Amino acid sequence: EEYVFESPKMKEILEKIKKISCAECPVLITGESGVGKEVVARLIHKLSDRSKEPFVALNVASIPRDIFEAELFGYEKGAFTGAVSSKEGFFELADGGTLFLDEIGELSLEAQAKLLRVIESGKFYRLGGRKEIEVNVRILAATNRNIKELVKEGKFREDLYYRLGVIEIEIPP
Amino acid sequence: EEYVFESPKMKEILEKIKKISCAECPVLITGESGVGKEVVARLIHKLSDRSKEPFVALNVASIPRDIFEAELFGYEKGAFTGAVSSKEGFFELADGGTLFLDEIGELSLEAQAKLLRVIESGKFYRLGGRKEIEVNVRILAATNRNIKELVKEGKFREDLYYRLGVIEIEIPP
Amino acid sequence: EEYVFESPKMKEILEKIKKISCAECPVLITGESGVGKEVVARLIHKLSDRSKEPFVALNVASIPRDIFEAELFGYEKGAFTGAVSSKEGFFELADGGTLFLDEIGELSLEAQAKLLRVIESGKFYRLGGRKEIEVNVRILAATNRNIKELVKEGKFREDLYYRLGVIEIEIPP
Amino acid sequence: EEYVFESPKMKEILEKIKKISCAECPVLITGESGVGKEVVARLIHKLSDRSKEPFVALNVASIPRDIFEAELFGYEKGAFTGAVSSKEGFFELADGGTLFLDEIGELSLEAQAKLLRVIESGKFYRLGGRKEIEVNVRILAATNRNIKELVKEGKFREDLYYRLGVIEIEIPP
Amino acid sequence: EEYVFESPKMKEILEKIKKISCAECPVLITGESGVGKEVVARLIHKLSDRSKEPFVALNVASIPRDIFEAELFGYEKGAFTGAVSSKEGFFELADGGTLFLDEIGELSLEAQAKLLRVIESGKFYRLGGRKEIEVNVRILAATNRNIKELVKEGKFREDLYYRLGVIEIEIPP
Amino acid sequence: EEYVFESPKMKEILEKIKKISCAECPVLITGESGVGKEVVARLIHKLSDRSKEPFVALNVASIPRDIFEAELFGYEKGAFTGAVSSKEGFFELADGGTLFLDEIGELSLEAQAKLLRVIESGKFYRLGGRKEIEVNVRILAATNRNIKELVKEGKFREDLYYRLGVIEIEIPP
Amino acid sequence: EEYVFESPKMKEILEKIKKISCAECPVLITGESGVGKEVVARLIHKLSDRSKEPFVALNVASIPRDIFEAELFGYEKGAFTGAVSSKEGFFELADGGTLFLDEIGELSLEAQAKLLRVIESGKFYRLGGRKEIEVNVRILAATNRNIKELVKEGKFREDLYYRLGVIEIEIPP
Amino acid sequence: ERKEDIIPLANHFLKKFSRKYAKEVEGFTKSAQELLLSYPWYGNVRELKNVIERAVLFSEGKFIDRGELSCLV
Amino acid sequence: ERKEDIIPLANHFLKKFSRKYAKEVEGFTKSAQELLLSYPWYGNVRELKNVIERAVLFSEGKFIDRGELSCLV
Amino acid sequence: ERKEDIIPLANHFLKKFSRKYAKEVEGFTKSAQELLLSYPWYGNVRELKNVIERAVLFSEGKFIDRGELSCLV
Amino acid sequence: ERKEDIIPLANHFLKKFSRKYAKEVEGFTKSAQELLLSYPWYGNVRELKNVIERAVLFSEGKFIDRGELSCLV
Amino acid sequence: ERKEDIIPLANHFLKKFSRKYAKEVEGFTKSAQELLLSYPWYGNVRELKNVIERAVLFSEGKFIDRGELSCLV
Amino acid sequence: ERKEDIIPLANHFLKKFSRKYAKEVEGFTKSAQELLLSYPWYGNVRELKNVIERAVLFSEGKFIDRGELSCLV
Amino acid sequence: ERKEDIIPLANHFLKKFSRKYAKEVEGFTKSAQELLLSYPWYGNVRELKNVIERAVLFSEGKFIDRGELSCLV
Ligand SMILES: Nc1ncnc2c1ncn2[C@@H]1O[C@H](COP(=O)(O)OP(=O)(O)O)[C@@H](O)[C@H]1O
Ligand SMILES: Nc1ncnc2c1ncn2[C@@H]1O[C@H](COP(=O)(O)OP(=O)(O)O)[C@@H](O)[C@H]1O
Ligand SMILES: Nc1ncnc2c1ncn2[C@@H]1O[C@H](COP(=O)(O)OP(=O)(O)O)[C@@H](O)[C@H]1O
Ligand SMILES: Nc1ncnc2c1ncn2[C@@H]1O[C@H](COP(=O)(O)OP(=O)(O)O)[C@@H](O)[C@H]1O
Ligand SMILES: Nc1ncnc2c1ncn2[C@@H]1O[C@H](COP(=O)(O)OP(=O)(O)O)[C@@H](O)[C@H]1O
Ligand SMILES: Nc1ncnc2c1ncn2[C@@H]1O[C@H](COP(=O)(O)OP(=O)(O)O)[C@@H](O)[C@H]1O
Ligand SMILES: Nc1ncnc2c1ncn2[C@@H]1O[C@H](COP(=O)(O)OP(=O)(O)O)[C@@H](O)[C@H]1O
Ligand SMILES: Nc1ncnc2c1ncn2[C@@H]1O[C@H](COP(=O)(O)OP(=O)(O)O)[C@@H](O)[C@H]1O
Ligand SMILES: Nc1ncnc2c1ncn2[C@@H]1O[C@H](COP(=O)(O)OP(=O)(O)O)[C@@H](O)[C@H]1O
Ligand SMILES: Nc1ncnc2c1ncn2[C@@H]1O[C@H](COP(=O)(O)OP(=O)(O)O)[C@@H](O)[C@H]1O
Ligand SMILES: Nc1ncnc2c1ncn2[C@@H]1O[C@H](COP(=O)(O)OP(=O)(O)O)[C@@H](O)[C@H]1O
Ligand SMILES: Nc1ncnc2c1ncn2[C@@H]1O[C@H](COP(=O)(O)OP(=O)(O)O)[C@@H](O)[C@H]1O
Repeated sequence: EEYVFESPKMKEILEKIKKISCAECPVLITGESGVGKEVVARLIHKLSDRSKEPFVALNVASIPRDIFEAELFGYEKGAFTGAVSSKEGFFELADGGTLFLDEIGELSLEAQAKLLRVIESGKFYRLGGRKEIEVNVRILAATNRNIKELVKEGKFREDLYYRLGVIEIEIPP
Repeated sequence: EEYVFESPKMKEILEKIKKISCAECPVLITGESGVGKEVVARLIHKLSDRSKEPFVALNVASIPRDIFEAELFGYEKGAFTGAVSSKEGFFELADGGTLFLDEIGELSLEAQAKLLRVIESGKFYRLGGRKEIEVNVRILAATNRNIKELVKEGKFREDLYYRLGVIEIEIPP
Repeated sequence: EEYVFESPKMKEILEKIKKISCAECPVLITGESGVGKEVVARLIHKLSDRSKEPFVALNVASIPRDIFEAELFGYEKGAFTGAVSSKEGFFELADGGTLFLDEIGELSLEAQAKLLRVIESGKFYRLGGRKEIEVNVRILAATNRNIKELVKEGKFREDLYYRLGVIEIEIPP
Repeated sequence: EEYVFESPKMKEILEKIKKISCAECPVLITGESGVGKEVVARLIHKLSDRSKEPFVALNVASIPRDIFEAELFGYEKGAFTGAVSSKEGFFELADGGTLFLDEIGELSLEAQAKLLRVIESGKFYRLGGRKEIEVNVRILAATNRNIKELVKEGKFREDLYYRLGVIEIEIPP
Repeated sequence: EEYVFESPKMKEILEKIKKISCAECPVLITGESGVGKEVVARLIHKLSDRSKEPFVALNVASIPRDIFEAELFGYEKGAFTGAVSSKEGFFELADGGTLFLDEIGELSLEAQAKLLRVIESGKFYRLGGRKEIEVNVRILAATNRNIKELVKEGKFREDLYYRLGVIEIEIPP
Repeated sequence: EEYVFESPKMKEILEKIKKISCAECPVLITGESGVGKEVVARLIHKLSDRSKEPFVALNVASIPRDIFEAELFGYEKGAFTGAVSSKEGFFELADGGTLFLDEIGELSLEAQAKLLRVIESGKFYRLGGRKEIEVNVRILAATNRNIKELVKEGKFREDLYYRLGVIEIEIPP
Repeated sequence: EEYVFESPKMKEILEKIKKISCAECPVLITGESGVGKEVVARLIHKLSDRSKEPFVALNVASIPRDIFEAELFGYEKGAFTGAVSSKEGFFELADGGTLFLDEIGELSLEAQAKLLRVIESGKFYRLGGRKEIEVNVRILAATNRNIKELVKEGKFREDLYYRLGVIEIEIPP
Repeated sequence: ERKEDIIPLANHFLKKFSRKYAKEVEGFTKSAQELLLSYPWYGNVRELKNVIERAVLFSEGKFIDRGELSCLV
Repeated sequence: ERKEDIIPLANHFLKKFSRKYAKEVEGFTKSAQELLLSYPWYGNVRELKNVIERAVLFSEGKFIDRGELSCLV
Repeated sequence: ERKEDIIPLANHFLKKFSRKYAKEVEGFTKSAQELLLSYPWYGNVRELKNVIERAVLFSEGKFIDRGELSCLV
Repeated sequence: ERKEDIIPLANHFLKKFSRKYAKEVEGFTKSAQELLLSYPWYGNVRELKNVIERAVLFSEGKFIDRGELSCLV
Repeated sequence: ERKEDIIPLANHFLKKFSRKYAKEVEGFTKSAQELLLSYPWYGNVRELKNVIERAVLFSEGKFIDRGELSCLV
Repeated sequence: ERKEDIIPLANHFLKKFSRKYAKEVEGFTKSAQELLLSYPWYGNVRELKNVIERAVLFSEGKFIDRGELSCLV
Repeated sequence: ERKEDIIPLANHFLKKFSRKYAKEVEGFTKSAQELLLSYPWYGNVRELKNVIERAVLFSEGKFIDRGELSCLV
């Protein structure tokens, strides 16, 4: 059988997804919990040119704020007591495919920045030093909070907003 | 001498155990405190094909909710201040044998999920990163609360229910 | 000079102590406050084969019920915010000698169990994980409450009773 | 100018102080409120060999009975929710000098004991564990109640009495 | 326009205020309710060298006697069930400026003392322990009761009187 | 159908309400019991710009004078034996909407003040400490007593009168 | 279009920048957060003789105090467990160009010194040993704290102050 | 005791509010100005501030006279 | 809402497991087939997958009817 | 504050993307051009860059008007 | 409910311990054997294990009767 | 009971403060010196310390007499 | 109940302390020795240990009698 | 404590830098020379070295007076 989309506003949103097909600009999805955000990311990617490519979805809340900037990107050896190898990255694992960051508002100012730098340059370095890796990952942010607000609270970098705010989809409860 | 089963409903439940013998699908046991749940798990396993194999019973209540997701599975070094070695696991200790999780309802949403993933894939990773270990453990959940209810309370993942709900035994007080 | 025993029932109890000499099975002492319980433990040990060995007496009431299961046994690092070293144990300090647990009834169900396990196996682990230490300590419980009663109240594990109830001395007021 | 002592019984008590000079045995001072107890402690210490050394006077009533056994001695980290560092001690601050415990009768049985242990051994441990500090503090207890009485009321440890009762001065109203 | 002072005794008191300008010694203001005490404090401070500095006026009656010694000064963590952070202080908030304690007679003997210690040393500690903060606050006490009297009633520390009694202004009804 | 207003003086008062529409200055309503005060508040708010916003009506008599200053505003933890969480507030619940204080005369001098401070500053603190919350609530006081009188009785703060006396409506019996 | 400077004090500061053009003496910029410090550094360098040369801006807060003295300068092999190559340096990367150290006050005493040595000699060594590299980097420190103060707190080396205090620009909020 | 203030102040206020609530109210009429000067103003400047915010809102045309004022003063 | 699926699916499953646990179970009886079609199947295909692995194991003869099923459905 | 830039810039962008995603989009309609000029453009040039890449992709025919734009602006 | 076990078991135990603590204890007397059979043995085999280690230690001669036993049972 | 101390002490103090608050106050007049000697000084040295810091501040000319003192003593 | 111990013990102590505090105290006088024997010594050996350290310090000459002792005993 | 050094030193420096940055700066004016002598020079010779490199760069004409200096000193 199939999936489920039939209400006007969604009859719509599906198409918006379909059009966005041939694209790679990041996408910002927003709706209350349960509305289908992460279901749209997944669909956007099933429809993007890189459907067959991996889908690296990671809940930004499912990781202590102090280790996100260690697992998203990666880690350069001996910089934090105990390192079995410079740590790879979800960015690197998502290289060539999609990287669906769920619950964006929960990004530390430090990573909010560090992401921005990788959304524009596409290059990143694991900790102190310089970039030595090439990643081609389409950003897909989804959050249930109101981004704009957070911007006047200073909890959310504005320039990072507009950067992910290329394509913006809003799922109605 | 022997053990004790003689009432019809139990004269029964014993057999259900006996039949289930040749199986490995998880089993969900439910009855009021003291009814003999943990006595059935133990018997199911004495009867399964892996009787001679270990029995790793662990009370999910006998461990602070914040350290269960550190001892059930295992732990990847330096992710929490102080790590003498990436921590092994009851899952790993129960590898090849049974893993009787008592009082399931007391599983954090985070682990309820993390278990599901290991009931289907059978692979797991200690903290952030990826799976690098192979575990063959038969899940045996027992709880005294009513699972279904908990599902409408959102305290218990449904899909994890049906997954453990392959074989379901209910011990009458 | 000397100590004091002259009444028949005590003229007795002294001997019972003397006989028990060559033993190591735990001992359960019971009498109203002040009757001489802790004076008998001390004498039992002065008479046991391990008199020259240490005497680790610890009032189970002289420690908040939530930290007893942290000091009796020991503690595995980083399991409770702040750990300068995996914590040693009165069990470990009493290794090779006597461990006089005063006021037993005041043992949490969790430790009542944890003790039992160490009275039979003699091995113990500090928190979650496994045993890695060897302790040879003779248990000497003394309580002023009536154990049996507590058993029907469910406040006292029965199997732990009979285990300490190997040798039982009752000091009359 | 000077201080004030001229009545026979005090013309006396001053000397008793002077003689006691070359000593360190604890001293027990007793007189109605206002009689000059704390004035004598202070003088005893101005006269002891350690006059130039500190004077750590602490009213045992000026601290809730549940935090005295936390401030007199000291505190071993994480044993009570919230610990910025294992807590030092008035005993440790009074190390090398005098420790004038005012209003002794107001000592909890638990500390009355804990003091005794430090009056004899001179070693103490902050909470559960063992002694790791060396303190040389001369005890100076002053109370306005009648100690002896309190002993038949069981509110005051006798052996702790005789221990502080080495030198005993009684200030007449 | 302006404020109001025209009667001889007040035509006066204003000047006394003006002279006191270049000072910082505490000041004791006394007059029946409504006479203008708190209006003078405020004026004294508008005239002191620290006019631009804060004015921390606090009614000593507007706080339950058991929490004054917790809010005036401050509070060292975990000393009273529930502490979100060691509590700051009106003394600390008034640091660098004036601290107008209204209705002094309503000070507990415990704080009457604790204030004295801070009027002389200028250093204070939040609860048990030691001073770790530097406060430069000019004391301004105002009360409608007759201090002296209270001194023979023992409800008011004398030495604390003379300490605040450096400069004394009395507002006639 | 509709509501009821047809007498001249009320044919009027309705309009006064209508005009006041575009406002937020507090309003003081006064009339004998039953005259329709609380019916006007409700109408004023149905007409204000914030009609869709909440209406937090609270009878100042329907709460013991000693707990009003605990429920109107809120409560900072551990300041009164037993606190499950720093207590929210009707002010906070009424944030963004109307706060209809019925029977104003029944306000303690302490709260009469505490309200004034929030009518001007709009900021408030739960107990001792400082303001950390932002509330935008339109005050709507209604009382059946004659305010002015109460002012010469000293039972009612005058400055709080004029503050609520911005807009004043008087319902004739 | 252009950038933004129009207020007198800034109409000024721009020029000061312009004059400083032909220079290389370090520069100390100070203003509250957001005032435009890092915007001036950038402009100073766009105007210095080495505009076309690199701009190595590094937030001294964006790196754990224990790894700054490892990344600013560089690192000599095998001196800290795990070294893939003696580590280069931001000093070396900034060689020939500007090195804008943001938030100077956040420099460890150890590096505060180590910088001074490189501001005068211009030579540096990676860890223990001697200098073997030639760096020509213009220092540009910016901090939002008051340097002088920090000097009486001992948190900031004075001689390092005057060294960077060659040219000093202060951005008004 | 500053009747020379009532009419100027009042006029200040009438301006503040007329602008605060977007009301085409230009000012008080003679008849009104009189009243304002006769009222005792116990609240003084404060009471006049209120009396006029209130009169600005109650205002219907471009001016204020005995009408809205009497409602209060 | 695909009662036309229950009986075919079920039959798929009964085959999988009958072969997985080496059980001489050929299929469901009418009486049983009815039940399977009436059950609401909240879990849907999943729940039926389980309900039948379970029924295959519990199976004693060659067929399955109200017997083993009622135990669950 | 450069409304004389919105329409030229926009037109730049619409060209970039129309070529980047191979879309037969020639340009904005009057109705659309108006909107673009009225929007406040807080993001400014940046926001317009996005608003139009987005509008180029969402584009269906040869032109863009109130339609796709309103979706955003 | 296995009085046919008490006397054999007991005898097992009395042997274990008599050898464990080097005690010249050969066995129970009639008088004793009776008691052991009458006791309800709530602890069952366990309690008898203890009751006798204890009786072996308390033993003075070569046998055990009402004497040492009554102390417990 | 040391009236031979009041005048010297006082004079100490008057010096301390006269220098502490930069006041051209040289000393007490006879009339004043008398008073100081008659006062009972319950506070003793302390009270005199205060009485004079206070008198130094209240001082207007170069000397202090019954004037400022009576205010207190 | 060991009056035959008081005088020897006491004498032990008087020696310990006389040497511990460098006091020229040789021993107790008859008058004193009596008292020591009559006292009930509730504290027993302990109390005598203290009573005499205390008496050694309080000692002025070479001996101890009713004098220093009565102070306590 | 060497005011006899400030003006000579300063003059040294003003020369160094005037030549180092190719600035037509000849020297300080009276008004300026005064200031330099009044400043406390905590940094001493060092601080003056900086204060003047800085003043040489900030210099616009041929001389330096209260102008550039006040900026610092
Ligand atoms: N439009 C839809 N059609 C069918 N199923 C949906 C739809 N939207 C959501 N779901 C279902 O609801 C669940 C909630 O999904 P999800 O989108 O991940 O939540 P959230 O929006 O908070 O990220 C999913 O398991 C999915 O199967
Ligand atoms: N059917 C039974 N026959 C004999 N003993 C039983 C039976 N059921 C329970 N028990 C006993 O009762 C106790 C309670 O066991 P348990 O099953 O672990 O509790 P729960 O069901 O709450 O997990 C066990 O120690 C066991 O020996
Ligand atoms: N049989 C005895 N002979 C001499 N002293 C005894 C005797 N029994 C008790 N005591 C004394 O009584 C006190 C109470 O001792 P203890 O046995 O520790 O109390 P409890 O029985 O409650 O543990 C001890 O200090 C001890 O010296
Ligand atoms: N013998 C004395 N000579 C001079 N002053 C004394 C004398 N005794 C007491 N005081 C004074 O009396 C006050 C009461 O002192 P204190 O001894 O501390 O009380 P308490 O005896 O209850 O501890 C002190 O401030 C002290 O100055
Ligand atoms: N001398 C004065 N001139 C003008 N107003 C005064 C004067 N004295 C008091 N007031 C007024 O009287 C009120 C009572 O003030 P306050 O001094 O605070 O009372 P109290 O003296 O009891 O502390 C104040 O609000 C103030 O405006
Ligand atoms: N003008 C009115 N038109 C219709 N109903 C009214 C009117 N005034 C009052 N009521 C009714 O009378 C009751 C009394 O209302 P209320 O205004 O709350 O009393 P009070 O004025 O004492 O606060 C209400 O339940 C309301 O329905
Ligand atoms: N004078 C200015 N003219 C135009 N933009 C400025 C000016 N000052 C600051 N900004 C802007 O403000 C932001 C804050 O910049 P920054 O100087 O880096 O902060 P800080 O002074 O704390 O280092 C920059 O992104 C910059 O574009
Ligand atoms: N002279 C004035 N001119 C214009 N407005 C005034 C004047 N005086 C007071 N106000 C207004 O009246 C109100 C009364 O203010 P306030 O100064 O606090 O009075 P008070 O004399 O009681 O301190 C203020 O909110 C202010 O805006
Ligand atoms: N149409 C079907 N035919 C046969 N088996 C199916 C069918 N649909 C699902 N299943 C079985 O049921 C289970 C449900 O699988 P799944 O596709 O993950 O469900 P969902 O719709 O929730 O994604 C699978 O393990 C699969 O083997
Ligand atoms: N039938 C028996 N014969 C000899 N000794 C036994 C027998 N049954 C139990 N014991 C002894 O009694 C104790 C009771 O053991 P256990 O088997 O654990 O009891 P339970 O039935 O509760 O599991 C054991 O330590 C064992 O040595
Ligand atoms: N003899 C003195 N000569 C000069 N100043 C003194 C003299 N005695 C006291 N003072 C001053 O008076 C105050 C009283 O001090 P203090 O010695 O503490 O008194 P007390 O006798 O109560 O201990 C001190 O601050 C000190 O500066
Ligand atoms: N028989 C003795 N001879 C000499 N000194 C003794 C004797 N008995 C006790 N003492 C002294 O008296 C004190 C009492 O000691 P202790 O043996 O602990 O008494 P207790 O009988 O209560 O255990 C000891 O410090 C010791 O030095």
